[PDB]
Amino acid sequence: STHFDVIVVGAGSMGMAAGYQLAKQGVKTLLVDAFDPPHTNGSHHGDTRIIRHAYGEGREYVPLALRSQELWYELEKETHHKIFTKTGVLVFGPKGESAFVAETMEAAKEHSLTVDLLEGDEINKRWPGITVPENYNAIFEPNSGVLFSENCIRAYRELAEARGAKVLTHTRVEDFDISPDSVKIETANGSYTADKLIVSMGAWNSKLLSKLNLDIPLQPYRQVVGFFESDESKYSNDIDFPGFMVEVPNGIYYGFPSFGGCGLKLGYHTFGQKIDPDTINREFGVYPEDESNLRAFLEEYMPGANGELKRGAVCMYTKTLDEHFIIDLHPEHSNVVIAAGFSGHGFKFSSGVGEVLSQLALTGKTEHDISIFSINRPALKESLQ
Ligand SMILES: *Cc1cc2c(cc1C)nc1c(=O)[nH]c(=O)nc-1n2C[C@H](O)[C@H](O)[C@H](O)COP(=O)(O)OP(=O)(O)OC[C@H]1O[C@@H](n2cnc3c(N)ncnc32)[C@H](O)[C@@H]1O
Ligand SMILES: O=C(O)c1ccco1
Ligand SMILES: O=C(O)c1ccco1
Ligand SMILES: [Cl-]
Repeated sequence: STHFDVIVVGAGSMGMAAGYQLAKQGVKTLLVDAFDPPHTNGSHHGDTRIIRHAYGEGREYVPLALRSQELWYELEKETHHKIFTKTGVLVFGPKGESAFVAETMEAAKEHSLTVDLLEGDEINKRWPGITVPENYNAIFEPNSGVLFSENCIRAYRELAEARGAKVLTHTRVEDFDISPDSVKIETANGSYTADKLIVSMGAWNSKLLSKLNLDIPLQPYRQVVGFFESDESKYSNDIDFPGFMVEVPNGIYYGFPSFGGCGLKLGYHTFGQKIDPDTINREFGVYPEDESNLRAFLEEYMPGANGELKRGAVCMYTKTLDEHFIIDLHPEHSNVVIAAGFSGHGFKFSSGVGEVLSQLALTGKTEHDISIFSINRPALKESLQ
């Protein structure tokens, strides 16, 4: 018997940030999650996430990255949980052979971002522990870094709840009923109604958006990361080893310096198993490539960070065909907002996306330029049932 102003379905990276933005404004909000965020069944665990500003996926993401960075610094001031460490982010690849490195460089120039350009042995000399061929070049962004993602979600949740937001946990939304003047969700624990709906179900958007009459190609991928015993005199955040995202002939890899001796963390970005979020095997090591694809990179490029595997994690990316996000109103329902398809690179923007989703839910518009995330764009291949 409790109506809400806004209901957020999926209180993860995007939904919890939206919940915080709504609650801060006195908007009566209900967030419903299938688990209890932060958790290890979605796309936000594994402890850390890179935030970059010079953006290799496209210079058009820069304003949102800069606003998100500002919001993360604000969050750091509002909570006792650790939010951000300014490790800097190193991007490298073979000279003239990486579109990712080239666009990162162009984005930095176009937006006057502070970066260092170096190549070959200059890279190996600046950061003991990295061994790249002499024909590699790099761009280092000193002022970007690493986010503690589970801490971010935990902090937004605590702040939102303190302002009155309600979070209904361990409750899966199974269906939606949308009318011109209201929205309704159905769950085994009861049905709830509101004036507006934000849908941010992560990998499950690939299975449940059909309940909103949407047909959009979305593919969930199983993406693992491993933490390795490393030479702390080289790979520790305390000696300024950077976060990194790099392109080599067989793909893109990313990693993090060892924090408090946890070991260097590495992931392989361009390969993952196609999976379903309800049947994915979340145990690290069940496929031999989980660990072998990581050591193939380490033994060649960061040889002193290739010791015993200390910890592994299994997480999911949800890709669109063009690998750009979907942030927009439902084409048939202005009272429904969709946040989907973050394609393995959305966490850094979650603070800014929370702001955008709040604006879309409350006003049907946003001050942010989100045209490239349109649900009606040709490359997405969206349609109705
Ligand atoms: C997995 C991964 C992702 C990743 C990364 C490394 C790995 C291994 N590294 C990144 C990085 O360094 N920098 C960055 O910017 N992004 C990086 N990513 C991607 C990023 O983590 C994802 O893009 C982001 O987390 C996506 O957020 P989203 O909010 O879409 O997904 P979520 O956090 O999983 O939250 C979804 C929530 O919805 C709930 N849910 C699902 N179904 C239901 C139903 N039916 N009812 C209610 N709730 C539902 C989930 O339980 C979850 O909490
Ligand atoms: O394989 C993919 O990456 C995919 C399929 C549909 C959307 O993305
Ligand atoms: O910055 C990103 O988007 C990232 C780093 C590692 C994986 O994704
Ligand atoms: Cl994703």
